[PDB]
Amino acid sequence: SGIVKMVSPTSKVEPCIVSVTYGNMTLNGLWLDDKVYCPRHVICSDMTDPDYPNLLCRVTSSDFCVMSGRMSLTVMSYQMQGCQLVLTVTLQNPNTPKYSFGVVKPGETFTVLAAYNGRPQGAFHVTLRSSHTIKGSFLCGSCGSVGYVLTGDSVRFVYMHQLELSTGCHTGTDFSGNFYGPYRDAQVVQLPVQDYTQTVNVVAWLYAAIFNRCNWFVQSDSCSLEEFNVWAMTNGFSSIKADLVLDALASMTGVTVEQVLAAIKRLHSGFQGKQILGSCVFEDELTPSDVYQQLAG
Amino acid sequence: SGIVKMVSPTSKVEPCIVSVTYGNMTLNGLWLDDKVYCPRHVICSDMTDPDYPNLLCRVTSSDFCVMSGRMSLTVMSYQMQGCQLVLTVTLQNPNTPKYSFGVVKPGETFTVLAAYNGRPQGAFHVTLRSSHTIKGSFLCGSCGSVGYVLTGDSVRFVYMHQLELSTGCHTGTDFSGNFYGPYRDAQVVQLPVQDYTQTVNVVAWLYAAIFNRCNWFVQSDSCSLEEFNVWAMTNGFSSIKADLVLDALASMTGVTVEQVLAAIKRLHSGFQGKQILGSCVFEDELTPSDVYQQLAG
Amino acid sequence: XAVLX
Amino acid sequence: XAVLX
Repeated sequence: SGIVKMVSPTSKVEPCIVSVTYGNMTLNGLWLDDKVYCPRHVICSDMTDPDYPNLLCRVTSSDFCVMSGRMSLTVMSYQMQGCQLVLTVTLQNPNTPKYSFGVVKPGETFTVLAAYNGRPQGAFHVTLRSSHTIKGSFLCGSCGSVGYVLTGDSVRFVYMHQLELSTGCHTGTDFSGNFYGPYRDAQVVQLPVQDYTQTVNVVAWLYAAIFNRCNWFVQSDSCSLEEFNVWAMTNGFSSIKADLVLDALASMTGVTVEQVLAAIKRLHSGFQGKQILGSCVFEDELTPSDVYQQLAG
Repeated sequence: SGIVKMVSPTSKVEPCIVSVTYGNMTLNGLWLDDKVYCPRHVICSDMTDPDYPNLLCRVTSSDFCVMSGRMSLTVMSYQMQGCQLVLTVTLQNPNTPKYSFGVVKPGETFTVLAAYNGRPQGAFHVTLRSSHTIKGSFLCGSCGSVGYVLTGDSVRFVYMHQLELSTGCHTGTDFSGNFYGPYRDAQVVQLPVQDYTQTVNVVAWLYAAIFNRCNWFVQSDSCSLEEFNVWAMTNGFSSIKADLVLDALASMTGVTVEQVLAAIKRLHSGFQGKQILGSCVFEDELTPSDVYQQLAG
Repeated sequence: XAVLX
Repeated sequence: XAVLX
């Protein structure tokens, strides 16, 4: 049946993408109801480490250029919240979906809708690392691209891109303005913290392999959950908790979670020429629910 | 700045997805203008190798229940074209985007909008192999899911899922009703033909690596394109033709196409434990245009 | 052997 | 050193 990195449909997020421009700088925003969320560094031009409290008082609402496609919105008021600006506009967005705000935890996934000049160009699958970073694809002009999850018919916005720590390593803010991890909206040295292999995802990826007729790593030995965590702290692996989806996967497959955990520690020492779903390394970018919907739905 | 497999935004395709029900079998369809395209396998029920010209005689329009969302659509007449049915419905689809019908060639990528019961569930990036297959993720109910390409504001529909040849290997029909590759909508054994690693995509992926720190594989030796094709016959690689986008990528990075081809041959025999964008194997699932738009846009 | 989806 | 996007 095959397994891929899937993304959520973008049809209810796309009509909310807008372009915010103050001074010389343009980035992307999210237009929900009568509000427009965007990163606060749209008012800097000061480079390096800005002084956002004092820079905000020269700011006047009429120097923001908000563009939904080719319609222009006007700013009544604004508000600095954390490291984002919440702009109030004249018009309620007529394509607002039922939406909430959330915070993803390490291991969990979401869809990033990459935008430039307030125009969506594509979407991709991302996993929050234990560094509180994501491995995305962003260039200049991409700040303000939102990360969201579809919870059926509603959108739970969770991410707003702002920063690139290292090559291929990105982070941003939730929609309360707070950065994921100990980072801030300044061009200061910010090396990411220690990262770990997301074990629950690697377990779910291996159950996916068993569903796809790839079970040569399954054996008789088992490793407990609490005995795995002891081993994980010293070999680059995250903690694992009980998971209903992992139990569902474990029943459908006929092999226990404890057998997969024991298979992981054996395969940490190399795959020995052979491949798991055409891979040489552990795949930890698919949560149990991501693996569950590509095996049952 | 990171390299991922991206997907086209789905806002123009989602409003076109319908469910088609005959007997009790339900699959998906595509609604454009007053036509609805869906696999002819919807009129079978009797397993194995159906007699489609014989089954058509008993089928009448009143036994199709096409629904867009909760709205019911009335079928006037129908027409079997190749391995698809073109159903003519009463209603002119009000959300029909500007569209065209195309045919993907091996190595070119597109986006599959996976649907169940006429309801979109997710989308993913896929690449047409030399075997005229794709590495997708489908289950029961997924036939009729469309694959498309975004071209400005236009949608070029190219794919209609129909068949799973083996574990993780799929194929289907263009919108003229013809299968990709020498396959057919029958439950007989059709294991895919020989596949090759898409060279043009591997070249583009290495240019992405060069633009993203990783350029250790670049050396002064060079292998011409036509000298590569004679080597590619016997090392599992496809033939390569000159390419502006590769020329543009070559001009940006300062590395000729012939240097990348020579680097491909040396790395066909081991990555030496080193990694290219965190990978230990070639990536042939990103076209030159996919790579260029994630390097510039 | 091929599965019709 | 981190780049503001």
